[PDB]
Amino acid sequence: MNTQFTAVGKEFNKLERRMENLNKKVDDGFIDIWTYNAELLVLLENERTLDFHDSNVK
Amino acid sequence: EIVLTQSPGTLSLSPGERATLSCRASQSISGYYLTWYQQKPGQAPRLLIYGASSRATGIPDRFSGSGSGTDFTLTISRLEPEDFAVYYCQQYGISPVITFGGGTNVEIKGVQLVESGGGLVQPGGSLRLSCAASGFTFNIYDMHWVRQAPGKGLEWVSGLTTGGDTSYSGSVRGRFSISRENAKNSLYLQMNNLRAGDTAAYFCVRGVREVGATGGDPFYYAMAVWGQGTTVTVSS
Amino acid sequence: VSSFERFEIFPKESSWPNHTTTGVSASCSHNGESSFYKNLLWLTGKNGLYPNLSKSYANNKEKEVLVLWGVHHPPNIGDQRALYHTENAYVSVVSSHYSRKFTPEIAKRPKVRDREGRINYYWTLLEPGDTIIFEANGNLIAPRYAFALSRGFGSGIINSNA
Ligand SMILES: *[C@@H]1O[C@H](CO)[C@@H](O)[C@H](O)[C@H]1NC(C)=O
Ligand SMILES: *[C@@H]1O[C@H](CO)[C@@H](O)[C@H](O)[C@H]1NC(C)=O
Repeated sequence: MNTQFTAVGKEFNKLERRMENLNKKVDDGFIDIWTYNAELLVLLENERTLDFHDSNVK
Repeated sequence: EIVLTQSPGTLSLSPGERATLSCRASQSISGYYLTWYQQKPGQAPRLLIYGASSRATGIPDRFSGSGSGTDFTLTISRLEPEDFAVYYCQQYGISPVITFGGGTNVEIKGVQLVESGGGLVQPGGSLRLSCAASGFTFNIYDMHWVRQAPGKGLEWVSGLTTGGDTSYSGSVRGRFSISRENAKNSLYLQMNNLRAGDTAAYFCVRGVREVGATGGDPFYYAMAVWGQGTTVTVSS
Repeated sequence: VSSFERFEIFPKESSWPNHTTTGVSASCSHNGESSFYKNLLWLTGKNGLYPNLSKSYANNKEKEVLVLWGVHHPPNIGDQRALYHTENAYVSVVSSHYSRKFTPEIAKRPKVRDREGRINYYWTLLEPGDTIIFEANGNLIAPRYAFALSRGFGSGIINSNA
């Protein structure tokens, strides 16, 4: 990771709904991507970790 | 604020006649700045004219004036014996200080406030007055306490804008003290160190719509409305 | 924020002799006593005496500047004639990048915080080197104070009750 000195939030009127549903779509997109990658990563890395142990004992 | 000088303090004239009165000061002083009154002795003041031209509500058309700068003027188209009265000259300083011409008798030849507490005290002593408000928004207007000896030129004791900029006279200041309440709809004047100069009648007075609110209430830089006043005296 | 502060671009004293300044209203209040916003001004005539204005500023501080102003929309006309003495509205708040004018009318509205009237608020950033001009026939809210600043990066905004 690189964690910026970040500011997440925005907020808008109701004549910007292009941008509202955008920024929703944007953020939810990114959120889901990190979520999916990280969940697979914990699964796989733990699988290979068990295999790493298994290998060393064998 | 500046010394005024009425012209004349008393006159004697006949029916079916005009009447020219000239209230003029030291300096030249901008002309939507004065307002003009009448009083029957026994009665409170009544308002007539403002800004050297223009006319108040509920009216004939006869009292009408002109003039600018140093010399402000109210003329009169017709005289009548119901007009038997002392007319006054009240101006809002830029140093926010009302100044007062000393009354002008015409002799003809052949909503509301309520004051509280007028009466006696000992000289050098201490006493308070109040006023209370009826039927409006005491929020808005710039208020004034005023004095008047019997059959004399007036004097202005104090006034205050609704933000907090006081104006007193340098002689009166400190011995009196004002304080205001809008939620309660009332005004207060705690007074101490009192001598015979205060031996006179006083009035609570509602002036100026500051800049803004809802209403059917325009503004001048004259008064809005007066109270019935009350007497105060030191004596022993 | 990287830098942020408050200064007095146009001191209330000596900015506007030729318009009476000190008028306020009673909704903008402090402990049950009337007021108006610190950073800004009303302007009105010298006993019903409106001249029309041209004023300006540009940066000497060499930092970036943040400026606010307003445009008067009375709920009735008798104010508009009485204060400013024109039914004409024409204002022109101008810069190199930004520029905009204003010519509003009376437009009646309901009581909102015991007010029908409105003042629409308008603002911009202003950099070093660039000049701003105000021109007007009244119906203004002016800067008394202005916000000096540098930029910042990465900080932001929260809604929270905790
Ligand atoms: C006000 O107008 C007069 C015109 O004679 C001028 O001399 C004076 O400098 C003006 N003041 C301002 C602040 O514009
Ligand atoms: C005010 O605007 C009027 C509109 O025509 C113009 O004639 C006059 O010269 C302007 N005065 C000033 C002081 O800008």
